[PDB]
Parts: sequence; structure tokens; C-alpha cells
Amino acid sequence: TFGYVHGVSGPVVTACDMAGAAMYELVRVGHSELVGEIIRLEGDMATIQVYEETSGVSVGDPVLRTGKPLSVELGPGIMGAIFDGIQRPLSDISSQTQSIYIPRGVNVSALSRDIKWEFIPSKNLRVGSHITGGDIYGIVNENSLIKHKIMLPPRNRGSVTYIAPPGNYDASDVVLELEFEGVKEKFSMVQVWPVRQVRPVTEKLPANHPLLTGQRVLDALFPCVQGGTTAIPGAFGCGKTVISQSLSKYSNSDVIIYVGCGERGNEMSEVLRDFPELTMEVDGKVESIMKRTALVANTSNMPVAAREASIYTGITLSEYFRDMGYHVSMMADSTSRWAEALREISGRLAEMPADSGYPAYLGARLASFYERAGRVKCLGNPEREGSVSIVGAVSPPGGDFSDPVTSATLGIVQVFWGLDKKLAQRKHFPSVNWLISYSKYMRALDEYYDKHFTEFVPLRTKAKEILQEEEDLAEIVQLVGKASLAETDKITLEVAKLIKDDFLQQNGYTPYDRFCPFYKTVGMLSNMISFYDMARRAVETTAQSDNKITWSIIREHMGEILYKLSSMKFKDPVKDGEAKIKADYAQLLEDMQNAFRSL
Amino acid sequence: YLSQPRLTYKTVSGVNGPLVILDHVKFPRYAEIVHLTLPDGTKRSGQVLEVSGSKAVVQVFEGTSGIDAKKTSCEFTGDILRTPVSEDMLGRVFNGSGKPIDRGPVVLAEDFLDIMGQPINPQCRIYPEEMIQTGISAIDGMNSIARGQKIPIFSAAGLPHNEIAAQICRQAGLVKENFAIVFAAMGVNMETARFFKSDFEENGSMDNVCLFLNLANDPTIERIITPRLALTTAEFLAYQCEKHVLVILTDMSSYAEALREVSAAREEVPGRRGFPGYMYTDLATIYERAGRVEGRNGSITQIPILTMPNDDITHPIPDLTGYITEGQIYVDRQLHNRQIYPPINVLPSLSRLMKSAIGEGMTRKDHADVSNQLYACYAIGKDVQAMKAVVGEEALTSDDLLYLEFLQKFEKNFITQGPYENRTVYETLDIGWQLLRIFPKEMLKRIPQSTLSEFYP
Amino acid sequence: QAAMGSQGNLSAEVEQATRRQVQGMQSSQQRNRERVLAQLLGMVCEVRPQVHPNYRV
Repeated sequence: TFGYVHGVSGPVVTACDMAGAAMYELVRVGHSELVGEIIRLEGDMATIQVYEETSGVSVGDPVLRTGKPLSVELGPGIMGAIFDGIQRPLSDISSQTQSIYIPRGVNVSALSRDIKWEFIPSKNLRVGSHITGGDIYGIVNENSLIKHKIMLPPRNRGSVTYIAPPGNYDASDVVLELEFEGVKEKFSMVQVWPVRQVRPVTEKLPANHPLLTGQRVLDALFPCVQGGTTAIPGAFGCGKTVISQSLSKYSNSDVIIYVGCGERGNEMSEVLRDFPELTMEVDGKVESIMKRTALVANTSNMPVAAREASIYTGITLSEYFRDMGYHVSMMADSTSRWAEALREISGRLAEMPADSGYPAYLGARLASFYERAGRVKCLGNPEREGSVSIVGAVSPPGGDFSDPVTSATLGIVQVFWGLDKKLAQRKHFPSVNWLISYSKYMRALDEYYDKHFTEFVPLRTKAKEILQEEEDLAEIVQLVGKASLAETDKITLEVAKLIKDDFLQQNGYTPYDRFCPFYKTVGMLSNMISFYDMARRAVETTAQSDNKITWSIIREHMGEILYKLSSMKFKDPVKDGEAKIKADYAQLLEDMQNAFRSL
Repeated sequence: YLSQPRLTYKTVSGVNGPLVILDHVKFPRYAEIVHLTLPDGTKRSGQVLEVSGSKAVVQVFEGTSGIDAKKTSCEFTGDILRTPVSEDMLGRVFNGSGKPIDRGPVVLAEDFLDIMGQPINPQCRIYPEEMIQTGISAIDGMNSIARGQKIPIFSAAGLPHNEIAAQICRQAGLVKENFAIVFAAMGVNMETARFFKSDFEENGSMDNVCLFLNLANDPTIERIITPRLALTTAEFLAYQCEKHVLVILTDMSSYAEALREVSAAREEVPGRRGFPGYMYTDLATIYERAGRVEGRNGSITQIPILTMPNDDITHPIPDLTGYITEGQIYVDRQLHNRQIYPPINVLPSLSRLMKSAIGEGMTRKDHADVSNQLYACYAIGKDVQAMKAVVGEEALTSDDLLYLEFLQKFEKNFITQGPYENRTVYETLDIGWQLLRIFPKEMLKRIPQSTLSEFYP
Repeated sequence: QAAMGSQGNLSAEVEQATRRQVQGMQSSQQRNRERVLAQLLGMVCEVRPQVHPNYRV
């Protein structure tokens, strides 16, 4: 049957004559085919949110119904392209229309129906065997960097009847036919999945491997774990987008899905421009990093309703690739934008408001979304171990942490990277407020450091204590000037200041600091702490002597050595061997030892 | 192509505030534009906000007054708001709704364009990379204007921002054109309007300026449509004609006031400080018309001007303006009290596009490093001044004296500037190096060794 | 006096230019008047009766 457009108001549309409808069913409204979802029923009337700008819609316009809920088409061809809030390849659309603007009711296939794909069936696939879901039954070298696997969709089982031979195949060509109870059914290399349904798993597993970030600050002090979760609040201009870009460029993961919702499209242009040039080395081959990334975008000026759809689509794709046997991370940008969209839709429904005008179920939705993370043993007889990590970014209005959005997110994630506006004002570009930041993955990670970098463990603790002690003095320094403190205090203050100016600071846009390997950070911290304790012990041992070593004497003795220690950060990961920089650090340490003993 | 007669109504079923509810409309259209006739001889216009059943709701762009539920009539054109536009609008001055006030004829249109525009597909937009010289050292030296960006101008009441706009639009150029100006004024004093007009007439480029005006006496609701129209004209000239158009808006805060008033009339969800909950989306819609496009050589740059109610920054208007735009140029009353003709507090004035328009090929390799170093040194100058304020002169050290000296000389030379001068970029860099030379070689920790080994002496 | 001479001259040439422009304008107008009128009259005569696509029975 077909409904009719009883009334319109903003992005919401009431439709009569919809007796057979149900919640969360896709619908089409207008003479143009505007996609939407149902959100409220009342007798024969219904309510529809629409993902297109609403204008030029009459009453009584026909409305079509379909029993399919919102879904995404999953398969090859995804990477290297870009999609809208709903699954719609922008590049294909732009080639189709030959214009600048997106048509109001453009409708094109999610994936190409003409590209050909090589195929290799499994070496254990015999006629009459059973796989009962989750088993890979073929391989496709979609791109040189990453090879797409195809597995039986879940909730499927039955004996093998037909197997496609090795070779080339286009979409919708019969790959595998399966017979269970006298019913025959065919599958291709593309399938469908509802967006809001959680993909089943065999079991969730604990985190056991660190996920590096390429920043001296984050890896050293507030590390994140593979398969974990986190959030990054902070006012505008604190460089959240920069951190997201750096993580996407230099992670340890295989595949990265960047979901930008409600931002400038110039960021999308930056991603489109920079990533193709940059290359990364695995398997003895150098490949443009676009092959290992997929991009979902929703510019700010687009209609409000699509934004939730974008956030859901992104995690659905991440899920599909976690099932594939890879570690993947996500860059969820500005989930507060999603909150804003919820606020608007609830506003047009005359629903009772909650704190700060947001709907009541904001917390529930955020918890449900962030729960999907975690390491996973997957379904299937050939066991694989995958994982999903979500690195969310929050944008609290006013720059404080009182809005319900941020407080809600704090109660779910395990790692928290606060940013402070004054620090970014300082041009301390990676503005991380170590004081407020914290991480709850300190445990279940000490084994990794004990197995590789055992010395790092005391070192970081010492640095943290030094930072805290600096803070604990700074207020009394500010209230009352100097010349009222012991030598140890001023020494600790000054070394903490140099830590601040050098170690914490990191300019990722110079060619030589775009990325910092972990061992460089370890060596830097080792040199710093060695110098600190050596100086402190030296001055302490002369406390009761006839010649008390003061800080001015230390400066006169070691100004040039301090200068070299400051310039220590000028070590390019390329064009300079690991061995030579390590030897340079060792030689500097020996110099520090000699200068101390000479005194 | 429409060929049917219009429909005419007298069924005015109600009125409430700036809204009018009609009844028994036959297939009403969302966002339809409607004319109407007051009982006297005047005529008004409006737009449909929502529809339900046979009922309809409209909003009068120029305030409701004296409308009679029995006598007035209405006229349903059946189309969304669409404007005339032609290349010849250049040289002409309009009020709100585009009506001529320069005593010329009606607008003879080449084309009719939808006001609301369309989003630009991110796939087919080119990232800006070109550097627009500006002649003010506080902007070029330590920030960057690029062809295509949309940086706003934070300002406060009474502070001298209008001549900053005049100066930036007077001597715009490219480091080594036309710059058709479109200048929309939303609820501003007559004095500033005449000031801008006189300045453009003095500049002698009156052949390249299309104006839109709205004094504070004009109807309140008109302001919501005032800027979109000018932006549509600019877009026409930018994309269908591949011209380089610069755009300037006077007061976004007035537009925000009009919007809060409209939303409050309808009793919609409030957020921070009595604003509409969705003001973010509309600000995005207005601000996002910018950046060049694949295959065409035109360009759209925006320098909107908005006024914080007071020195507070967390007020929602400037906050969301910061969220959308990729930076901002701050103006501080403190410098104005000290009579520095550009009162630009360089510190809070971050711009985001200094990446791709600076370095070898464009200006020099050392530009970014000197700007960063100057940031650090100026900041330490502020901090030591704060320390001075509490401890006293005699408790300081030599380093403090050096930093205070740097602060004084920097504000004396780099920022302080003539109203009509025109500084080249290289002169600004030379000034920066002169300032840097005050510090010893060793204190410059934001510069690589390779650069100071060549440029420090 | 130099400025007055320059301005009087400039007023003369610009007036000349405008008169030339409007003369050429009329010259372009006079040759293409009937075709447009035929088109408008033909559109006027056209009816194409129809009812709203949304009408129901």
C-alpha cells in the first residue's frame, strides 16, 4: 500500500494511511525518492525523519513503504572511496551527474556493478561439507595492500552444492550455492546487514597489546590499548582534528575508518589531498595509504537527520572488518554533533526535554554505541583475532566540562585526554593537560614493557612525580617570589620546565617530528631522568660541605650541555639511522657523566 | 515552467505574533512564498514555515500590523523563494529584498536562482593554497589570509573595526586582479554605511562593488533573508563567471538576534543563553559557502564581522563562530586604550591555514619558524609582565629585562602601523629578524639550528 | 583650471560613449522585435489543460 503526506515541518513529516508500517522501516517520500526512517506511530498516522533537505513537498504526496530496515551493503570496492551519511559513493555520483551539486534525490548503487574481481576459493571447500556461518570460502585481492576476504553471513548454515571455480567474477554472479533442507539459495560477494543490530561474536577477550600513537606525550604518559576506547574533549582550536589526522596516518592498525560528522569540508579536502601522496612500507612494498583507509563524510551544511545514520554506518563497517581478522581503529569526530541532531529531532516531536534540552536517552545511545568496542575472537572454524578501537572527540560548548554530553561520555570510556585552551594558546601545540588526564589501562600492560622496555617502567613514574611536584610548588612560587626555597626545589622546578618545553612539546608539521618512534621517546626520558638524579644526588652530597653547589654554579658548569640536551629532539626517524641516534644519546650520557665527575 | 493561474485566499483563520494561520489551502507547498494585501493600499510578503492538513502557517518578513482577518487577501505563487540575478547588479545599491535605492530600474535578470543554494560535494572542491597579501603585519607576518578561507573578525562595541575592514578591502593583492566586493549590511548605524560608501568611492573601484543595505530602522525579520541574497549574488559571480569575489558582512550578531526572536515567537527548544537549539546548523549554512571548486578559476572569500556583547568569549555566538570557521582575528580594547591603530591582540588570533600557503616557493622557508618563535617570546613577555606586576622591579633577572625589552619593541614596531601604509611580506620578515636579534642566539629554542646558522647574523 | 578642463573633456567623452551605446542598443533592438512577440503570443494562446497531480477520486 501507499501513504500520503499529511503534514510537513522541518525535517519531520507525518504520513497518514500507513496502517501496515512498523518502527525503523525505510520509506520514500516525495515525488523524488527521499529516504527516511519511522520514529513514531499513532493509529493510522506515522512520523518520518528524512535525510534530505525538505523543501517543495506538497501534502498528499505519495509515500512508499518497504519492509527492509536501514542497512548497508558490504563487500569489496569500499576502500579508497568516500560515502555520505547513508551509504552513497560521492565519487560515483559526481561522475554520474557531471556537476558540482549533489542532486536532491540522487539514487545510485552503493558499490559498482561493473568492476571485475579476481577470486580464489578455499582449499578445503568440498561438496557436501558444512561451514555453518563465519567461515571464509574465498579470497579476493581487492588491492595490493589489503586482501578482501569473503565469509558466509551469520545466521546461515547448510551443505555445499555448487562452488565457483577460480577466476574473475562480477557482482551478483553466483559464487556459492547452499542446500540445507531441500531449499536452495545463492550468495554473491555482496550482502546486507541492518545497521542497529549487533554482529554476534564467539567471545570478548582482554586487551594485551598497546596501541601506539606516534606522540611522545600520549604514548609515554597516557597510553591507549588496542581494542579499547577513549575520548578527547576540548574547546575549539585545541587541535583535536590534528590528533585525529596523526593517529590515522601513523597507527599500528591495518584499517582505519574516519567518520567526520558535522565539520568543515576543508578537512575532507585535506584528507583527500594528503593521504594519496604519503606511502607506508609493509611486506617489502611501498603503497599509498589510501588503500588501507575508508572515509565516511557528512559536511555540516548537510541535512541534520543524516548524521546519526553516518555514525551508525561507520561502526557497522568497522564491525564488518573486525570479523575479517584485522585490528582496526576509528576516528569518531565530534559526537556532540550527533547529540545536537538528537536534540533537534526531539524538539520537532514535542517530546519532554531533559537536562540541557537533550533527550533523556542520550546516555543510553552513547553507552550502546561505545559498548561495541573490544577485542574479539570471531565466528568460524579458522580462528582469527580481531579488534575495534574507537577514539571519540567531544566538543563541549563553552569549553568547560559541565554539559551532559561530556559527563555522559566520561562514564563509559576508559581513557581520557583532556585539552586545555591556554596550552594551545601558548603554541604548545599538542595541548594535553596531563594534570586532569588519566588512563585505566595501566594494568594488563606491564608485561609488554617488562618483555621489551623494562627500564621504562620506573622512568615514567619518576617523571609523573616530578610533574606533580612542580605543580605542587608552582602556586607558592606564584604567590611569593623566589629566594625563599632550597636548592633541590629550584632544581626540580627548572628541570620540570625543560621537560615541559622539550619533551611535552612536539611539532608534528616539521618534516623531522611528524612521527616519533617509541624507542626515541624511551631514550629521551632515560637521558632526562639520568641527568636529573645525577644533579640532585651531586647537590645533595655537598649539602653540609664548605662549598654548597647551587643552581647558578650548575648553569655555569653545564649551560652548553643543557643546550645539547634541549636540541636532543632533532633526530629524524629517516635519513638518520637508529644506531647512530642511539649512539649519540649514549655519547651525550657519557659527556654528562664526565662533566659531573669533573665537578 | 509554470502556466497556471495563482490561487487567492481570504481565509485568515488566526494571527499570533509575527505569524498568520490560514485555512482551506489546496495542496500547499512547504517553503512557499506568498504575497498579501493589507486593508489599505500597501502590500507585504512572507514564507511558509510548516503545513498540516488544510491549515498553513506563514511568517511576514516585515512584521505584522493591522492585518484584518476579513479584508486582506493572499496570493500563492506556488514556488520556493527565488531571486533575480544578473551580472549588471555590479555598481548598484539595494536595500533589503534587493529593491533598488540608487534610483535605477528594476533588476533585469539573466537567471533566476534558488536562495537556499545547495551543499557542495566535498569530492569536487579544491583545497585553497594561494596567499593573499594584505599589507598589515599583524595579519600576514603572524597569520595568513588565503584565497578561499572564511576567517571572521571578532570585535567589541565602540572598537575601531570598520576601518580595519576598509583597509583590508582597500589594498588586497597577491604576493609576487579585480576583487569584486559584495558588502551586505545587517542592522547597522547609518554612519558606518556612509563611511563604507565614502571609502569605496575614494578607492575608485565603484565599478566592482554590489551593495546590500539594511539600517536598524528596517523591519526586524528582513535580516534573516538579507545575507543569503548577497551570498547568492556572490556565488553567481564566482562560479558562473569565474571572478574572484571578496565578501564582507557587517554584523552577524544582529542576524543572531533576528533568529532568536523568530525562534522564541514559535516556542522552540532553547539551549545556551536563550538561543535556538539549531542555530549551529544555520550558521553552518551561511558560513559554508566558500572555497574554490574543481575546474573553475573563481573564488569566494568571507570576512564576516561579528560583535561579542562584551569581552566574554564563551558567549555562544563567538564560540560557534569559532567552531565553524578555521580561525579568527581578535581585536582587544586594551590596545585601543593605548592608541595603537591596529588593536590586534596577536595572541588569541590563531588562523589554521598557515600550513599550505607558507614556506619555500611562496614566501621563504623561515617564515613559519620566526612566527612560532615570536609567539613564544611574546607569551613569555606577557608572563614576565605579570610577574613584575606582583613582585616588583628589583626582584627580576636579566632574562626578564630581555623579555620586557622584546615586548616593548615588538608592540612598538611590528604591530603599530600606519593607516595608509603598505608593508610587503619581506619587510615584515626583516622586522621579525630585527626583533629576534635582541635575544641571544642560545635562547631561540623554537628555531632549528640549520636556520639560525644562516639567518641569525 | 587643469582639473576643470580635464573634467569637462571627460564628461564630453562619457556622454558620447553613452549615446553611442544606447544608439547601438536601439539598433540591436529593432531587428529582433517580431520573433519574440510571436513567441509570447504563441505561449499566450497555449492552454494545456490539466489538473493537480495530487487530485484524488
